[PDB]
This record gives sequence, structure tokens and C-alpha cells, in this order.
Amino acid sequence: NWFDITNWLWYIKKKK
Amino acid sequence: QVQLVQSGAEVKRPGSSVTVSCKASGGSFSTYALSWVRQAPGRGLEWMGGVIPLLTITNYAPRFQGRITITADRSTSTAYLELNSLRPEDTAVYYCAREGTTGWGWLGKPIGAFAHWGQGTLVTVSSASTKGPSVFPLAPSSKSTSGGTAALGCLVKDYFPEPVTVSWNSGALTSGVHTFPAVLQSSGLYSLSSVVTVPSSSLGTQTYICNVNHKPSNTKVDKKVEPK
Amino acid sequence: EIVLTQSPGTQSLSPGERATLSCRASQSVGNNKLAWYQQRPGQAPRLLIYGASSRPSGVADRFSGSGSGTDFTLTISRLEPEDFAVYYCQQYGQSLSTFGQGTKVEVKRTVAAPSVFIFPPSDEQLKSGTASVVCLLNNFYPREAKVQWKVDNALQSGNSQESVTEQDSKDSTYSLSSTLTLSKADYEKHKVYACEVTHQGLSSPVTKSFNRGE
Repeated sequence: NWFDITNWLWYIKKKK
Repeated sequence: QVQLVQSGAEVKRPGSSVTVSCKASGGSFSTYALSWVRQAPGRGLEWMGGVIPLLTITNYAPRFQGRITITADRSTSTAYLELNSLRPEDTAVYYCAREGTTGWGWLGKPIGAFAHWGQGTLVTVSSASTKGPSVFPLAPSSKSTSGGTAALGCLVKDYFPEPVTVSWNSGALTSGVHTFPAVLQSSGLYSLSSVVTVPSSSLGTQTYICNVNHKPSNTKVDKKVEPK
Repeated sequence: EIVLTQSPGTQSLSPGERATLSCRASQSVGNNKLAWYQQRPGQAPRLLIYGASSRPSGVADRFSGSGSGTDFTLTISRLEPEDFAVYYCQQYGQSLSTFGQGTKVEVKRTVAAPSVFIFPPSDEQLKSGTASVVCLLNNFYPREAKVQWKVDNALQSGNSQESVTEQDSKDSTYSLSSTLTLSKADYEKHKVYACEVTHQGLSSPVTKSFNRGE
């Protein structure tokens, strides 16, 4: 789901 | 605070392409999803598609796939919507919308749903040329003079494009005033009417004037409406 | 494509009453990604609920969302004056996002028959070669109303257009305006111009008319 991509990105720049 | 500001209204010829812009300020621009939603006059909201700037990843509704292009300029935090091969059915208000976030600030976890909306951009698809309206009186019936209520108004006809604003007695008269939505005639020109009801006994002691303003044609008429 | 059905499309309620609006999906909505928006005339939509039940900060807590799968509900515990508007549901459980057709919550009030007025064309317009006759149906409720134009008792078609106002914020009524347009030449070929009106508040059709040149 395209609408879930930004959530995933958020967790990325938040982890490392 | 996240704010979205869109470009101004536009009139486009059938078959042409239109580009609408949306400038964002506040919060992050590259990692949050921005969508475009349109609404035809008197109809519901329709999601057209969206884009995620950072990945330049677009997502278009099948209905528009092949006619739409959504882009984002990270250097100016501006998103764009391009819609081609325009038809009258494409006349609508186009809104840009950005997903909201959780907690305080505006750099929190994205929620997907559209929390932030632009002011909208009216795109009118038509072959018509700018034209100011003629303002005609809707004289109060002389068959109600003795007591009761009388109705009078103004017919603002044959103008293009929208909008037109109407007031009565320079804004001093609002009670009982009804200004109707314009209708689109076969000629491609609009027409609207504005009316007001008042005591029949005031027709001989009070003056009623409708102030019509159509900025595109610089038509600013103050028509005095009186018994015939 | 997930089709969202919002039925009924309109709900007539009184201020202070509770309201429950339904949104049914043609198929399960992934992860309950269902949102509700409110939209008032001439304004952009406003997000009320997301993820089916989450309420963003700033949104009045009298608004609540519930449901899952294909059955969702927006509840307004007590209707305030500003709550009378249109409500749209939206699913974003899959890449192709869709909106329901919306439900208008309007103010219920007592039935009011329309006050009908007919206006002959102005001398100013006639001088230009055109004749517009206007019929006004003022302050009625409910919204459903019908106007038929008759010229010398001949029912007209294709030469008129009408529009209706938003519900009045003060008396909760509606008004309708209809315009019949003909060329001056055609206008002068007929005598009687009439507007026949039908409404729930009228036991029988109301007709207003005039004789050209009288």
C-alpha cells in the first residue's frame, strides 16, 4: 500500500 | 504549522493541459505524502493521485492514469498537478492535501489521512471568453402593495467566468436576501439571480439597490430596483 | 476498487440530537485505514477521524469513529449548529484511495410551503432582444420542490434552468430560482406565462402567472 510508505521512511531516518 | 498555498483560478480551452501548483511551508516536505483531490460543482470529492517527493514515487487513480502527472520540487517545496486533454467534465475545484502526523509539532509519524488542505484552485474548462453581465431588475409585483410581503431582485445574466458577488444597499440589507448559485447556459455563459423580500409598505419609502461585482470584466453595477 | 457507500445520503436532524453516519465498503478495508471529513459550503474539507477511530488534536471530542472491516460509523454525540454540513468517508487501505459520496446532515424543521413569485422580463432586457422570465420559490422546507413552466398552457422543456440556495442558517429553509429564457420574437408570440409549483407543503399545485403586455 502506497499510503504506508512514508510511515516506513519515518522509522528509517528515526533508527539510523 | 503546515500550510499549503495553491495557484490561482484558471480558464482552459477544451483539449488543453492545466498545471496547478501547491507550495508548502512548515514541517517536512520530502518525506510526507501529498495528494490531489478534485470536486466538480455540486459533486463529491475524488482522489486523483499523490506523490512522495523523496522517492519521486507517484500513485495515480486508474481513472486518471495516462492523463495525469504529479511532480514535486524539493528546492521550493512545491508540488504540481498536470491534467491533459481537458474536457468540460474536468471543470472543478482542485485541492492539494498533505497527510497529517501524530503528537505535537508537524514532524511526527505520518497518518496517511489528509490533515492539511490547500485553499483549492478552480479550473474552468470552456471555449468562452471573458464577458461582463447585464444586470436587469426583478421589479416588485404591484399586486401586493397593500400590506403583506413583496419580493424583488436582480437578474445578473450572461457573464464569464465565475465568480460574481452581489450585495444589497452596499451591505446594509442582508435580512431576507437570497443570492442563488449561478447556472451555466447553453451559450457557455453564466447567469444568477439575487432576491430579497421586504414589507410591501416599504416600497414607497425605501430604496433597494443591488450591487453587482464581476472582477474579471470590471463590471461594477449598482442597480436601483423599483416598482414598475 | 473499493466502493464506499454512505446511506442515507442526507439526514435531517435537530440541534442537540445524536447522529450516526454509516460507511459500508464493498470489501474489507486494510488495517482499518478509514477516514472521515467534514465539509461546509465554500470551504475545504477538514479531517475529523483517521484510522477509523483516531481523532486528531483540535477536533471536538463529540465526534467519534468506530467499526472495522467493511462496517464503519461516525458518531456525533450532540449536534451543534456548526455540525450541520457534509461528511465524507475515505479508505486508504490500498494504493487506490476512494471516497464515499457523502452524507449531508441538515436541520430538520417544520414543513413550510414555498411563497411563489413570478417576474416578467424587464423593459431593459427586451430592448436587447431577449426575454427572461423568473420564478421564485421562497423559504420552503423540505428541500424537494418542482417547478414547471407553461406558456399558453404549453409545458416548456429545454428553455429553463434553476438553482437552490444552501439551507438558511437562521430559519433553516431553502429557496429556489428558475429562469425561462426566450428570444424577444418568440416571447411576443405568446400571451400567458405561468410557473406551476409542487411541494410537500402544498395540498395542490400553486400557479403564478401574468399576461404579456398587461
